[PDB]
Formats: sequence, C-alpha cells, structure tokens
Amino acid sequence: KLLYTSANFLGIPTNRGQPKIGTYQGPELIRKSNFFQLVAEDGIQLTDCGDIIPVELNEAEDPQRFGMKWSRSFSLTTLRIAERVEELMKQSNKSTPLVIVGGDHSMATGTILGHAEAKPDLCVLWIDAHGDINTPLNSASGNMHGMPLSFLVKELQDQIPWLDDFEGIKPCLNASNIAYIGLRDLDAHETHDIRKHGIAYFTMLDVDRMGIEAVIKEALLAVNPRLEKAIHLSFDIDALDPLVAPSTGTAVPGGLTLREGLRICEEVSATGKLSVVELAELNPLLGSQEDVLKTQSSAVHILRACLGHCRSGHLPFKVRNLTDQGIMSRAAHMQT
Amino acid sequence: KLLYTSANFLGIPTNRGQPKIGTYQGPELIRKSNFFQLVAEDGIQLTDCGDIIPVELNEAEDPQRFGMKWSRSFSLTTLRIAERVEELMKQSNKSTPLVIVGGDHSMATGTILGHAEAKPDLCVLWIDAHGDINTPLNSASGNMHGMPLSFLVKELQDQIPWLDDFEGIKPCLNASNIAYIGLRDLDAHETHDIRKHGIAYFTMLDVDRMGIEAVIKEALLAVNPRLEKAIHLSFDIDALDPLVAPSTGTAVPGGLTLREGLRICEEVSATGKLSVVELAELNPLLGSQEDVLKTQSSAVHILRACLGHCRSGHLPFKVRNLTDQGIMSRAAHMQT
Amino acid sequence: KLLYTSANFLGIPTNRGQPKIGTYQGPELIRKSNFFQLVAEDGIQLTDCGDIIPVELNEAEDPQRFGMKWSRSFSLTTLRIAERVEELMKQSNKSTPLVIVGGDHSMATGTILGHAEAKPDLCVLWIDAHGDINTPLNSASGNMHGMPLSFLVKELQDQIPWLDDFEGIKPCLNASNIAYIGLRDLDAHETHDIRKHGIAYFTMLDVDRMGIEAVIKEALLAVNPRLEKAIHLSFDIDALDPLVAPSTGTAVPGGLTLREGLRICEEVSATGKLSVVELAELNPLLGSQEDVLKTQSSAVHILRACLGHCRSGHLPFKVRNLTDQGIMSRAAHMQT
Ligand SMILES: N[C@@](CCCC[B-](O)(O)O)(C(=O)O)C1CCN(Cc2ccc(Cl)c(Cl)c2)CC1
Ligand SMILES: N[C@@](CCCC[B-](O)(O)O)(C(=O)O)C1CCN(Cc2ccc(Cl)c(Cl)c2)CC1
Ligand SMILES: N[C@@](CCCC[B-](O)(O)O)(C(=O)O)C1CCN(Cc2ccc(Cl)c(Cl)c2)CC1
Ligand SMILES: [Cl-]
Ligand SMILES: [Cl-]
Ligand SMILES: [Cl-]
Ligand SMILES: [Cs+]
Ligand SMILES: [Cs+]
Ligand SMILES: [Cs+]
Ligand SMILES: [Cs+]
Ligand SMILES: [Cs+]
Ligand SMILES: [Cs+]
Ligand SMILES: [Cs+]
Ligand SMILES: [Cs+]
Ligand SMILES: [Cs+]
Ligand SMILES: [Mn+2]
Ligand SMILES: [Mn+2]
Ligand SMILES: [Mn+2]
Ligand SMILES: [Mn+2]
Ligand SMILES: [Mn+2]
Ligand SMILES: [Mn+2]
Repeated sequence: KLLYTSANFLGIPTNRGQPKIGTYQGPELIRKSNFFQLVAEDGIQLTDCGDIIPVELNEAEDPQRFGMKWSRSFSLTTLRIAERVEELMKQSNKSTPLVIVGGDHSMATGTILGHAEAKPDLCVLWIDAHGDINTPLNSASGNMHGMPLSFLVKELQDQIPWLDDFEGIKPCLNASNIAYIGLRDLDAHETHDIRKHGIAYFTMLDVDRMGIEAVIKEALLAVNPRLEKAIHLSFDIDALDPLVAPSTGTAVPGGLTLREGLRICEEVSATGKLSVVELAELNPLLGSQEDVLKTQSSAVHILRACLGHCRSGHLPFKVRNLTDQGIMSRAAHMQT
Repeated sequence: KLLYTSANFLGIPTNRGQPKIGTYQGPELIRKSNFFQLVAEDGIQLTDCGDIIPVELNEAEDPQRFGMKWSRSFSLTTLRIAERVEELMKQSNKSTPLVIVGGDHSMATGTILGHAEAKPDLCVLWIDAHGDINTPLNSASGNMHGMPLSFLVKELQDQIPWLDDFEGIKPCLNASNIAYIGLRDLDAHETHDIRKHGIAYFTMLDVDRMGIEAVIKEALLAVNPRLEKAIHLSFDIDALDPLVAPSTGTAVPGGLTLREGLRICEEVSATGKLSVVELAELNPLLGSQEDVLKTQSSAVHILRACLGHCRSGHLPFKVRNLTDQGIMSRAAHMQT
Repeated sequence: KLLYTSANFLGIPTNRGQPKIGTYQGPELIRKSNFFQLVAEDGIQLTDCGDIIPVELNEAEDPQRFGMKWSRSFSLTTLRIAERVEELMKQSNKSTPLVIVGGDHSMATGTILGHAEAKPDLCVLWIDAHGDINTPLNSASGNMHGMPLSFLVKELQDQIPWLDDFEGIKPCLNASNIAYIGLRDLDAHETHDIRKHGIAYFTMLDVDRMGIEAVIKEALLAVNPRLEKAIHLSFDIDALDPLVAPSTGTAVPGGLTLREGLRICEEVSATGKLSVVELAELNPLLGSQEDVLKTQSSAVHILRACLGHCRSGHLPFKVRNLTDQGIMSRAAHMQT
C-alpha cells in the first residue's frame, strides 16, 4: 500500500551561506516537531541518520574571493556533504528516499553533487522564490545561498571563476535537467542565464495564469517526461507565502499557498522517482514564537507529502472489529 | 426578494465533547458580534431562541465506558438537544432555517437526530477538516466530538457498542445521505468506513484538483440530486484555514479559504433547501485577542452567507429620491 | 524593453474623507519603503513631485450639509487636487504614468476630475471592497470617502444635491466608462444605482466563480474594448484581503489575494494605457507594527506591478562577462 516503505533523514545545519544566524537550528526545529511520529502513523520506517557538520572557518582562513563570502567554508562543506549523501544513496541502491533538512540553501551544491555521483542521470526540481543561480561576479550580496546551482550547471562554467579548492566541485547538471517552480524575485543576470540556456521555469505569474496543476505537469514533462529519471527535489521554504512560512531569511510576498506546496510534493512523491528531498532556509531565530510554529508545521506537512502522505486518508493495517473483543454491538443487540 | 424571510437562532454550548475549555462561549461570541444587526440590514427576521443547557455530570456519575469520555453526559445532552430541535423544526413546518451556534461538534448527534424526526428524508453536508465518524473502540482520544456521526449512520451499527442509555439515539442516516467537504485529517479507521460504505467525500486534495465550484456541485449531486431533500449543513469552523479561524481546538493547516467557505454556504442557501445550519468548534478562549476577532468575523460572514447574504449586493426596500425631501438636485439646478 | 520608461509620483494625504486619523501618513509610508529603489533597479526613471496640501477647514467653517462631513474641505480639496493633476498630465502629453499615493479615497473625485481635463475619454477601473458611489442623502455615515464617484457620474446628477461650492466639480464620467473589481460590501443604494445605470462590476463572488483572469479580461472589455482609452486605475488597498493589507480603515474579510491584486495591475500596465494609478486608504496608524509592514509591502508590490515590474524577471542592461575583467574561468582553465 506504500510507494516508499523506508526513508532516511539527515540534517545539514549550514549557516555560512547567508548572514542571518539561525538556519543551523533548522534540523532541530523538525526533530522537535511531531514529524517522525506522524510519518510512523502512516507506516513508513524513518531512520534518523544524524547531522552533517559544516566546515566553518574563521575570517583569516576564509577572506572574500571574487566577492564571495565564506567561499572556502563552502567548498570544504560542499565536498563533505557530497561524500555523505553519495554514501547514503549508494547503500540505498521500492526505493529509499533521503529527506534532508537544512540549513541555508548553499548546501544544495553538495547534496546534488553527491546525489549525482550515485545517480548521474537525475533531474532537479527547484522550488523557490529565488533562482539561486547567480554566478559569483554577478552576485550583489556575496552570499553563497544565492549561488548554489551556478557551480553545478555545465552551460555556466565560462562565467564561474576558477578556484583550486573548487576543483572537486564538478558540474554535474545540464541546463535541460532543471525546472523551477515558485520564482518571484529573480535577479536580472539570473533571468538572462535561465532564458539563454533554456532552463524550464514556472514563476508565480505562470502559477497564477496556468494554475499549479498544469505547472507541476509541465515542470515534470520538461525535465522528466517519461518518469525515467531520479528526482532531486530542492524545496526552499520561502517558496511558500510568508503568511505560512514567515521564519526564513529572504521572505517574499505573493508565494505559493501551503496547498500549492503540498500539490507539488504530492505529485513528485507519486511519480515513484523521489530520490532526495531537501528543505532549505528554515530559521527559527526569525520572527515571533507563533511565526516559528507556523513555519515548523508548514515544513512538517510539506515533508509528509513528500513521503506519500495522502490528504484523502490512509487505510488501517489491521481493521478492528467488536466481536473479537467479546463486545455486544448495537446491531447485535437489536437482533436479540 | 428573499428566499428565507425568517430564521431562528439557537445556541448550544457543548464542551464535554472535547477537553479544551471554551467552546461553551461559542454562542456568546456570535451574540456579541454584529451578526444579528447585519442579518436585519438584509431584511431577514431573526428570532433568538436562547440556549440549550447541556447535561454535564460529575466524574463519579460518568466514568469512561468503551474508552469514551463523558458518554452519559453525551447521551443525555443528545436527547435534550434532539427534543428541542425537533420542536423548533415542527412549529416551522418560504421555510424557516434554524441557525445553531456551538459548542463543540458532539452536539451534531442531537441536532441531526431531532432534525430527522421532523424531516426524516434529509441529507447532511459535513464541512470539516475531520470525519467525526470514529466508532468508540477506534477512537484514539475518547473525545465525543470525534464520534458524532458514527451513532447516526445505519451501516455502522455493528461497530457501535450497545449501551442502554444510548437506546433512544436511533440511527437516522444512511451512508448515502452524507457528503463531506474539507477533509484533511482523517483517521485510518474513518477512511476505511467512509470508503467501505460509499460515503461521498471531497477532501482538500479534491478541492485543489477540482476547484470548490465543482466540489459543491458534486457534493449536492451525490446526496441531493434534484434538490428534493431538506439539508442539514454541519459546518465545523476548523474546516477553514487556521489563518482565518485560528480560535478552535483542532486546527489543521491547509484549509478552505474564507471565500471557499462562503461559496459552499452561498450555494447551499440558494437551493432553497437549507433547513438547519450549525456552526461548531468556536473557542474564544483559544488564541490571542486578534485571533478571536478573526474567528468571530469568519463565523459571522459564513452564517450570513447561509441565510442568503449576497456579496454582489442587495436592493433597497425603499428607493430614496431627492424631490420627495424638497431638495434641489444638481441636474434640476442646471436646468433652471 | 520598457513600456513606461518614466513616471511621476505624487502624494495626496487626504484625511477628511473619513474619521480615523492616519491616512495622511500614507504617502510617507511609501517614501520610507524601498519602492523608489526597486523601481530604479528595473530601469524606470521615477520623479517625486511632492505632496498636494489638502484644504482642512475648522468645524465652524465646515458644518454638516446634507449629512456630509467636511464637505467644503472636500470641495476645495477636490479643486486643488484636480488643478495639480491636470497640470501634471498635460506636461506629460512612450507615455508617462502618474502614481498617486493617498490619503483616503475621497481624493479620487479630484484626481479623476483633473485627469479627465487632460484626457476626457478616459475609462476608470475601480478596485475596492466598496462602491464609493453613495449619493449624499443615502450615505449612512456622512464620510466623503464613501461618495467620490457619485459626483463624477453624469447619470447620477439628479440624486446629488446642488451646492454652490460644488459647481466646479463637473461630472466627467459616464456610467459606461467605469468597471469595478473586488466588491464585497456594497450598500443597498449603491447596488441599486450600479445595476440601474449598467455599471460594469465584478464582485468577489464573480472573482470566485470566473477566476481573476476572466474578470480582468471582462472588465477591460466592458470599458476599454480595443485599448483606445487612457486608464485611470483607482486602487483601494482594502480591495486586498485583510491578511495582506490589515492597516486600513474599513477592512473586509474575503478579499483579493496579493497575487490577484498583482494580476489586475500587471494586465492594466501591459495595455500600455495606464495613465494614472492611485492607491488609497493606507493607514499606518492602524494595527500592529507588523500589520503596517505587511500593508506597506503589499502596496509596494502592487505599485511596482503597475509600473511594469515582471515577476518572471527582467533582463540586465549590460551583460557582464568574466574575460573583460581579466579573470580565468573554470571552463577556460579546464581547456588549458
Ligand atoms: N538573489 C539574492 C537572494 C538569494 C536568496 C537565497 B535563497 O533564500 O536560498 O533562495 C542573492 O543574494 O543573490 C538577492 C540578490 C539581490 N536582490 C535584489 C537586488 C537585485 C539587483 C540589484 Cl543590482 C540589487 Cl543591488 C539588489 C534580491 C535577491
Ligand atoms: N479524529 C480526531 C479529531 C476529531 C476532532 C473533532 B472536530 O474538531 O469536531 O472535527 C479524534 O479525536 O477522534 C483525532 C484523532 C487522532 N488523530 C491523530 C492520530 C491518528 C491515529 C493515531 Cl493511531 C493516533 Cl495515536 C493519532 C487526529 C484527529
Ligand atoms: N459604504 C460605506 C463604506 C465606504 C468606505 C470608503 B472606502 O474605504 O474609500 O472604499 C460608507 O461609509 O459609505 C459603509 C456604509 C455602511 N455600510 C454598512 C451599512 C449598510 C446599510 C445601513 Cl442602513 C447601515 Cl446603518 C450600515 C458599510 C459601508
Ligand atoms: Cl514557462
Ligand atoms: Cl470524490
Ligand atoms: Cl458581472
Ligand atoms: Cs519530538
Ligand atoms: Cs516562464
Ligand atoms: Cs525573534
Ligand atoms: Cs451585539
Ligand atoms: Cs474522494
Ligand atoms: Cs489565550
Ligand atoms: Cs527610502
Ligand atoms: Cs456582477
Ligand atoms: Cs496602533
Ligand atoms: Mn529563496
Ligand atoms: Mn533558495
Ligand atoms: Mn474538525
Ligand atoms: Mn467537527
Ligand atoms: Mn474601500
Ligand atoms: Mn475606496
């Protein structure tokens, strides 16, 4: 009765991809929730594989290079993440989805790198208000969480500056393997690159005009037309409207409703090809206590959908019956 | 110009169906609002018929039986409610809708029981995040507000334990007479029963895929295909998204928008068959002061829609004209 | 690459159209935001033309007349506004949109009056929870922000009382030139007038049944069928749901989502006929600090859409390239 009967859970508390402290508490926000319990109530066996420890260098060891902040912390963390994800995905080779909770979105360079080592023909569905595809000299901020796809996309490599410590970060994605949903705050140079190299993208304007059901269908058709490929689902929590996920660093008004979010994850889950889902940019240090609780529960419902939770209900494993307990029913009594 | 020119209002402050104190203040939350005034501004004559007094036994008088909490308080309250609703509906036999404000949802066993005495061929539209159809041995909580339909549905009576004090609670509904809208947190055994006995149900997944306009149409077609039957509309306020109804005991993210809620009620009202509407699970003791105000106003707009309020406007009874007052208009002056 | 390369910005801090203090701070709420900066980042040259000073008489100078509150302050302010807007629109005669930030909605009588002097064949798109078309003897409140269209519509002039100081407020609109979107709280006499004189109107019920995409299309077809006419877009911030614009004086539940709001403005902008947009009823003195921030940002995104901001992204003016900076790319290095 289950598409996935087992899953792995992994925390990655990245916080050097952007300057607001708190994304390192993202994984704990989910472990504190009722997520594990709810997943078990649906019959799925979920193993907590712990946390990856990011490499966090001090300032002297990691000065700006090409405007990037903490780029050596990033290159070392990226390789450490990729190694771990690769090994998790190879022991898994019904499939066993890996659920990753961040951490700021700079982690995706590592998770996709490692994922692609185990499954080189994968596709990527990127759910985000933002493109996360700035090349370093175009980044207005220097924040690495705004650049993680640019290092992975083969077509962009003539706009990435060479750095020795980045050598092991091999571009493993073709522009044709990525589709965006949720965009509403692209930088001009992101827009240029996306359109030039033909990356499939469905912005909130597309969601408004097409509806989320057509958008999901067209995104899957664009990068996984016959469901042949493993799916890496990279879900930025700020893809969702600030009304349901306020506790995140770069919140943008006019986002996906929670329900639109669930629909993306439900459809992706139902392909049977969900290989990795990562959830980025939870920051429980942002907003009120009630803000944190809203963001937490949105995250939990999103992750549950990813593992196959069905809003139209699940059947019980064992169907209970009164007579087995030696109890007299109303129907039985009315008979006698 | 009005489908219903008169209506009755009844409070039922049930609070022994679930453990959070405060649902007993639900009716007063609405009497304190501008509801009565707004209904009068549309030309509808609304009579406040007061409150039913629930039977609330002490612990010694009402211990657990088959895991149910406060089950004798429930059986006695159910009969008291049914008697009152029956008598209100028979004096009413244009029709006169009865508007009931709860109170936790355990009251529905009584309201439907009494309603069905006056109108035995009725149908039920159940608007809820939850199924409220757990049979007692499957209930994980023992809370009666999670069980009220199970006692009414004929097909379920071989899974209801016999209790003498429940004898007068006669199953008056066929599975074929009920349709759900809004579901998103069914228990596994609810799912089993609903599907086994073919109860029409439209979950939030159906609402996402079909749209609320098709959902309403299909729900009405399923249980009232030619508008021959009286309608009992049982509206749990937690059917609506927590963003618009936060002050309720079992809030579930991803609910109906207020507008989707209004559309259900507008269509149900416009059939001319709305016989009873009850609004359950208001708890003004939950949430901030602003939470309570949001929940209150959502409830008021919902109830107004039920009585035929039209968002596209109403015509005046008397059309006013300047000349009657002996006043010179701009047009008149420009003439002379 | 731009439909409008220049725009003017004008504040009108009206506050005598309604009794809650604070709408006079509306323009400053927007000047304090990042609006100007964001508009510049899209390549649009925006000139701040300052504020109009409303005429605010004391009580003795301005007693009630025909139940209207502050009607002489209104007539004098209306003429002062109209003169200023006219002169701004004539120097502008690619077109140069005028962006007006209120101020309560009583200002529209003046802005449309002056606009129509420069462009007499204009059409009006009125985005509002309310009709703002009460004639003075039908107004239950006496608040002028609830009456501004009634003075402009030729067909209504036999229901406007003559007042000498109103003589210069010439009715410049035909009922056939106006379309509403967003209505959900019409007064009965508004409903009567709208239907009698055939004013196009699309309420939230129409938005629910038709969807905003069809609604926009039909509104534009009704009053600007071949895009021949200049458009006056009069956007009441309370058209939007209180969840995204809480800081306004007459908030009504069940409004446009922010996204629906953006879609209206995006389509209106894209006609190339957007001549004036005014944004009314911001009140930063209402609600919490976070309420004010939500309302502010909703306003900013709305105004940006009006000037042609594209949620699917903009192309850069200058495309940057690594080699120009004498930097070695990853691709280049891999070659050698
Ligand atoms: N793209 C961003 C955000 C990336 C967020 C990372 B995510 O939360 O993981 O999706 C990034 O940091 O790369 C910024 C960049 C700056 N824009 C506004 C902007 C645009 C153009 C100019 Cl010239 C300037 Cl000065 C500012 C907002 C998004
Ligand atoms: N169905 C509920 C809620 C009924 C709310 C009553 B209403 O607010 O009037 O609609 C009820 O109380 O009957 C609960 C039951 C427990 N589930 C979660 C759950 C599911 C399965 C298991 Cl095994 C466990 Cl331990 C927990 C949530 C809804
Ligand atoms: N139309 C209103 C609001 C206008 C708001 C101006 B806006 O914020 O610029 O759109 C205005 O002030 O003109 C009121 C009038 C009173 N109704 C409720 C009502 C209806 C009928 C009667 Cl008989 C009574 Cl006593 C009350 C709400 C909107
Ligand atoms: Cl597209
Ligand atoms: Cl169905
Ligand atoms: Cl219409
Ligand atoms: Cs826990
Ligand atoms: Cs696109
Ligand atoms: Cs905080
Ligand atoms: Cs009252
Ligand atoms: Cs179903
Ligand atoms: Cs409280
Ligand atoms: Cs500023
Ligand atoms: Cs209409
Ligand atoms: Cs305040
Ligand atoms: Mn983002
Ligand atoms: Mn991101
Ligand atoms: Mn419920
Ligand atoms: Mn319920
Ligand atoms: Mn308004
Ligand atoms: Mn208005």
